[PDB]
Amino acid sequence: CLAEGTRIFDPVTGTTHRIEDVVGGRKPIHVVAAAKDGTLHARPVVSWFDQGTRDVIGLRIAGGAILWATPDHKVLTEYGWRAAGELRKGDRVAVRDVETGELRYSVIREVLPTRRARTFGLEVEELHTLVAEGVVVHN
Repeated sequence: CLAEGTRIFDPVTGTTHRIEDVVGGRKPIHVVAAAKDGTLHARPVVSWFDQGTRDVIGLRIAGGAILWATPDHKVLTEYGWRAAGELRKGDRVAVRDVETGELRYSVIREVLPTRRARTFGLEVEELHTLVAEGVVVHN
């Protein structure tokens, strides 16, 4: 699950939404979703889930972005999809370049301690993945 405040880019409108507003308003936004072969596609959000309060860890990535997710949340990495809680400083996560919209990988600069926060989830059609805080993750 992704923490309150997690920003999600909609490739269709070009608008960036906070996940808690997308869920609270059941907004049918589109997201940048990643397939298997490492390609990016636009996919619509069809379901919204308020996951309640849970422990979310922070992954600070080269460039400043910090992804806050539950330690069990799957993130696309240089070694495939791994739980966020298994990642360590030095591992590279898949990120969407804000300029080219292309996929690349960035180094995790620091792993932050857990903190309590409302968490959310979504159902992304077909591909069930999305770019949150610029990072490719499971929905």
